Amino acid sequence: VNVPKTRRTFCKKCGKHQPHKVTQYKKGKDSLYAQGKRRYDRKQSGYGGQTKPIFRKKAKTTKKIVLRLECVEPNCRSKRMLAIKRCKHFELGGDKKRKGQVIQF
Amino acid sequence: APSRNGMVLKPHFHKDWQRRVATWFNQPARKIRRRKARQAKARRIAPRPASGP
Amino acid sequence: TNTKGKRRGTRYMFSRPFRKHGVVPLATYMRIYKKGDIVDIKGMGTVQKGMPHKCYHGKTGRVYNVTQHAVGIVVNKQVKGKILAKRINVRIEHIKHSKSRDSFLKRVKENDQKKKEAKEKGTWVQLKRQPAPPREAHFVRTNGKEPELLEPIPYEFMA
Amino acid sequence: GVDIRHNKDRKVRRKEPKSQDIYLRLLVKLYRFLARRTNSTFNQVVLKRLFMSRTNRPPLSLSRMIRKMKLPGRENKTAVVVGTITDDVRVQEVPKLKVCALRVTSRARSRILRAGGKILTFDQLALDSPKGCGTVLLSGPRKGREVYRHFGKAPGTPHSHTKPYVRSKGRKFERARGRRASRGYKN
RNA sequence: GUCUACGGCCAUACCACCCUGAACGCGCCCGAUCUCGUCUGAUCUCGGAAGCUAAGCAGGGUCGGGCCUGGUUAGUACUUGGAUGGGAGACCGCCUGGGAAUACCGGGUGCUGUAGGCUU
RNA sequence: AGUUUGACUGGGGCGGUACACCUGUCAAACGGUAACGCAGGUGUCCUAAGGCGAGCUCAGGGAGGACAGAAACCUCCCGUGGAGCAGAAGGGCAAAAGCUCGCUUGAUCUUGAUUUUCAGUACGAAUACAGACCGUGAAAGCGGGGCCUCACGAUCCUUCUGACCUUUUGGGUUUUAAGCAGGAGGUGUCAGAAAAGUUACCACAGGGAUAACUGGCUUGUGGCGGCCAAGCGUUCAUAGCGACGUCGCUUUUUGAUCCUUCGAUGUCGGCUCUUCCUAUCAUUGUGAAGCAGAAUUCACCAAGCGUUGGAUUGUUCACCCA
RNA sequence: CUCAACCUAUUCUCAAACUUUAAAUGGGUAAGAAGCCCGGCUCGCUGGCGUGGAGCCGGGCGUGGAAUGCGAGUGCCUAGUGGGCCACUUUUGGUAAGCAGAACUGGCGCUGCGGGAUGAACCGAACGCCGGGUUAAGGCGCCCGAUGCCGACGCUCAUCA
RNA sequence: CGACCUGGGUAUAGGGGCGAAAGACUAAUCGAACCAUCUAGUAGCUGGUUCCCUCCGAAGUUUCCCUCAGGAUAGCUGGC
RNA sequence: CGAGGGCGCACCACCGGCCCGUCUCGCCCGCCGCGCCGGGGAGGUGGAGCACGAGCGCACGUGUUAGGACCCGAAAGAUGG
Ligand SMILES: [K+]
Ligand SMILES: [K+]
Ligand SMILES: [K+]
Ligand SMILES: [K+]
Ligand SMILES: [K+]
Ligand SMILES: [K+]
Ligand SMILES: [K+]
Ligand SMILES: [K+]
Ligand SMILES: [K+]
Ligand SMILES: [K+]
Ligand SMILES: [K+]
Ligand SMILES: [K+]
Ligand SMILES: [K+]
Ligand SMILES: [K+]
Ligand SMILES: [K+]
Ligand SMILES: [K+]
Ligand SMILES: [K+]
Ligand SMILES: [K+]
Ligand SMILES: [K+]
Ligand SMILES: [K+]
Ligand SMILES: [K+]
Ligand SMILES: [Mg+2]
Ligand SMILES: [Mg+2]
Ligand SMILES: [Mg+2]
Ligand SMILES: [Mg+2]
Ligand SMILES: [Mg+2]
Ligand SMILES: [Mg+2]
Ligand SMILES: [Mg+2]
Ligand SMILES: [Mg+2]
Ligand SMILES: [Mg+2]
Ligand SMILES: [Mg+2]
Ligand SMILES: [Mg+2]
Ligand SMILES: [Mg+2]
Ligand SMILES: [Mg+2]
Ligand SMILES: [Mg+2]
Ligand SMILES: [Mg+2]
Ligand SMILES: [Mg+2]
Ligand SMILES: [Mg+2]
Ligand SMILES: [Mg+2]
Ligand SMILES: [Mg+2]
Ligand SMILES: [Mg+2]
Ligand SMILES: [Mg+2]
Ligand SMILES: [Mg+2]
Ligand SMILES: [Mg+2]
Ligand SMILES: [Mg+2]
Ligand SMILES: [Mg+2]
Ligand SMILES: [Mg+2]
Ligand SMILES: [Mg+2]
Ligand SMILES: [Mg+2]
Ligand SMILES: [Mg+2]
Ligand SMILES: [Mg+2]
Ligand SMILES: [Mg+2]
Ligand SMILES: [Mg+2]
Ligand SMILES: [Mg+2]
Ligand SMILES: [Mg+2]
Ligand SMILES: [Mg+2]
Ligand SMILES: [Mg+2]
Ligand SMILES: [Mg+2]
Ligand SMILES: [Zn+2]
Repeated sequence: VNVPKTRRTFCKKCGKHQPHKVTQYKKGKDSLYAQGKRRYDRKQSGYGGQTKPIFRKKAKTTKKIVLRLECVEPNCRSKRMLAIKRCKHFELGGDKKRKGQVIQF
Repeated sequence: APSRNGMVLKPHFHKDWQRRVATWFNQPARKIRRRKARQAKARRIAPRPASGP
Repeated sequence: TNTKGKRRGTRYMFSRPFRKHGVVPLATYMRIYKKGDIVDIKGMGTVQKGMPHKCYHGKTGRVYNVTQHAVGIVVNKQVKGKILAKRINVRIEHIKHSKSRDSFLKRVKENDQKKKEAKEKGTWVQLKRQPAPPREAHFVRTNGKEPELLEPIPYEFMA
Repeated sequence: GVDIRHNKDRKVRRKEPKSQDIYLRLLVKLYRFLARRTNSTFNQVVLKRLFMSRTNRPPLSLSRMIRKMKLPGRENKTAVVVGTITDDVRVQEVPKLKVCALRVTSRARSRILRAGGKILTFDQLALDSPKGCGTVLLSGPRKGREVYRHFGKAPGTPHSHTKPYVRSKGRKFERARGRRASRGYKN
């Protein structure tokens, strides 16, 4: 799919529609000091081997694309997460399509 | 198995409890024995207060 | 084995009648639906919004809520051995006033007025409707004509 | 053979008290005679309440009795309850009351008598009003019991406000999945 | 007796061809400065009033098609319930109630609401 | 060393997915309704193919017009949709829901109610509202995704976003961490374990809920008959045959099923021995012939009697010698 | 002149996944006192309007507004079960099956009894222990209760009836 | 007459030994001996489950489950 | 006996009201700390709440569960000899 890099949508901080700056969200890096990671590292230390399941049965081929909207109003830089449907190919601000055009031979 | 409405119960009887059971059939005898010791101690410290300091 | 799709088996039920496709007539939008009146749930297929489910088509309920475009209907549904009153939002395209309740209201107005007139002039009149009584005795006149004698016809092979 | 069903032939109802209280049995004898030999429906109701279990004879607080006695047209009437009358320490003024009860709490009894009231047992009520004339038959709150908080629809069903059975109350005890939208669902 | 504007039901109203149309009306019609749109004032928008009912439109006509409604088909097809009915079966008959659809043969060819005109 | 090595299944395995879904049908005119029933489809795609408004009319056909022809473009006429609406199918749709433009982001922020599956739990999807902030249009209005029916995912953990929010343990400041609310990272065995084989060296609990061998039902297949008679028989349907069709019988084939037996009915062949059947190879008595005789063929009554010795093969069968 | 295509009016035969038309059986609702009719009051919703709608407060109306039958309402706790099978009819796969799979009602399972010689399911009928009377379905040569009727009318000879 | 037969004494002990190799042998036990204990191991599987009368009286269906010989759930039952 | 009328238990349905969480809107009030302070309102919505208590103790029965768990039954695993 294709979505523009900018859009005018509701901003909860401003309480109104404001122009927003659209980027794709990526999962951040694991903290190593998150409580679950701390519990996991304690559980894995010593003898016993693997103490938690390891998925290894992938079935999905796509992910739900998450759009990171940032209000452009310089006092309000509040960010929101918008999720769109699953897609195989996602493009950010690509060339818009025209209708009455010759398909390149 | 759960059956209809009820309280999710978690009894702590998975640890061979029957080998460590404290019965209290000597409780009446224990109360008698401490009372004899109390009376004997009071006689030993004849004018001093029975309870102690 | 059957799918659980909301419109499975509605090929003919939600289809329009023959030569009655196209624009929805506007009198169906001008009908007035109060609270507590009885409406039949059709479910026309021209309008896909606010459609009743296939289990309410041909059912009759009572209006309990009125919105801009739809109504709230309390309609009885039987699930296995229990009948329970479902509440469904249906756009006015898929409902129409039930004439069973309209005819009975007319009869009540006749009954109450007829009782009033009877007291004013004096004597007693029958209000309840009775089941079709056995036919009374009557004379059937021959009129100087002998009844025609019928006879079963011989069999011969058609085609 | 006849075509009937026999599953409802035997009506399930108390025909006598399951208690062996000989004093209760004596006044059951008294009111069994009164119900039979009079046309008073008051005696019939009182007799069948005497059979009832303790949960079906809830205690009547003093406040509730006073409030029902204060209703218009009930002056100089006997308050009759087939059960225990209980002191309510939430009230400060006890009026004059004529009362018949199976049983009265000591503190409630002292408060009624100190206010110039009169307390009768059911044998004395028979002599006073054999047909129950001039009486107000009261009852304690029948569903004022902890069990009825747990009865009804199941707690894990939509629009049900019935108390679940939990050994403890706290943030760790049945407040997660199925109770909040963040944890799967709420309904 | 009609028409115009807005309609309700949405062919008894549609389709094809022919005839008639007084008065208002509705139109066709004339023009492109302005408003507004075009490749094109054809359409749309605007400004008009020389001409015309040719056309739209209205009414009528057609052993007209369609549509609507009857008869026939036919108490036929089918069918609720019944029998220790028939028949090797396939199926069929009867009792008890309900009961269609073509072909074929007739009749009909918009009713009407609100507001406003014309019709001696 | 420890453990695992899915399920369904006309036995299991192999094969398929009938394991989560959607359309038509089955389905017996409410709804519901099964088989490894039938015909198919799905794990996507789309800043437009979403939202408004406006203006148009589509498939196809006929008739015309330089190059131009069966199809290039232009014009008129007919055209109830016979086109198109992303995809499977069904429904729906014409100054539409289709095509082309213009402006846009309602595919946004929220709380509840309801429908569908249903236990009337959840997810998913959907309907009607209400409160904001917007888009479009002159406006009425319409829009919180796709005309409708599918296009999807719990707890735990992680990650991001939001509240000049709460907690961080004697107090205070600041990092950090924990929390509250909402998205995402996935479990397709799709209400969601983390999982390769082999055993004929095998074991246990069971199962006739379930296969292999008898019996039982069935008789497609095998085997044996019948009806019609186009033809064969030099000629001549029917001496002897019998195409195209069609009706049966049998249980000596092989399937189909899984009713009995899994705390056990000893599983092939041969040997030996008895009896039974007839759909008769021979013998007795007959009828028919394309019966001269001889031989042979068809048929009837008919199972009294007989139907053998051997080579190769475990064979049943088979084939040859006599 | 003929054979094609095409068109027109006809003609034979069809559809589980076609249809103009369209049953029988079937599904929902209504057949009143929570109703009807008079007034009045409240609203921040709606609005040209004393509007619209909803709610609330008084008052009057009983011929109790089809038939038939029946006494109803409501709560708590709860076992067993979650292998089914059979028959009429409808019905899917299969050549078919005492096969496999559905629908509806009844039954067997859980059920004895009379009849079908015999038999889980068929027909009659369901059951405390008995006497008398009468039947159902089915029978009445003999087994074996009952035709041991002067029963009625026909049909049929079978060397597999 | 030989990689010959055999007594006695020694050594190797259980996931170990020993094997001219058969998973052979290791006290009638070997694809992991024997003895005691953990241990009354677990079993959705098989078998059994003890007096009388009276009253009521089923289900093999729904949904979910590594679910298909089992449960949970609704339904059907009884009691109060 | 009695047409009518009245007070209405428990309980049921419904409409209001009150407490805590969370949203939306908005205007006031308090002071030894004038604060990034404290309190209050209206309208929705979440709660196992309030709304003149019903509990506690003891006994008995039934049901579920952990225990050898109604009784008997593995193939196995471990420790030490
Ligand atoms: K199906
Ligand atoms: K299907
Ligand atoms: K009851
Ligand atoms: K159907
Ligand atoms: K839902
Ligand atoms: K607007
Ligand atoms: K999160
Ligand atoms: K699974
Ligand atoms: K055969
Ligand atoms: K066979
Ligand atoms: K078998
Ligand atoms: K066996
Ligand atoms: K042999
Ligand atoms: K031989
Ligand atoms: K149960
Ligand atoms: K169960
Ligand atoms: K030696
Ligand atoms: K060992
Ligand atoms: K199975
Ligand atoms: K136990
Ligand atoms: K030892
Ligand atoms: Mg939509
Ligand atoms: Mg009886
Ligand atoms: Mg019974
Ligand atoms: Mg005509
Ligand atoms: Mg009939
Ligand atoms: Mg399997
Ligand atoms: Mg049906
Ligand atoms: Mg149906
Ligand atoms: Mg448009
Ligand atoms: Mg809105
Ligand atoms: Mg699952
Ligand atoms: Mg070996
Ligand atoms: Mg079997
Ligand atoms: Mg010849
Ligand atoms: Mg045996
Ligand atoms: Mg044996
Ligand atoms: Mg034997
Ligand atoms: Mg013979
Ligand atoms: Mg079982
Ligand atoms: Mg089953
Ligand atoms: Mg079957
Ligand atoms: Mg079977
Ligand atoms: Mg059984
Ligand atoms: Mg029964
Ligand atoms: Mg029986
Ligand atoms: Mg019998
Ligand atoms: Mg027989
Ligand atoms: Mg008798
Ligand atoms: Mg006999
Ligand atoms: Mg006899
Ligand atoms: Mg045991
Ligand atoms: Mg054991
Ligand atoms: Mg699972
Ligand atoms: Mg078993
Ligand atoms: Mg309330
Ligand atoms: Mg319980
Ligand atoms: Mg192990
Ligand atoms: Zn902002």
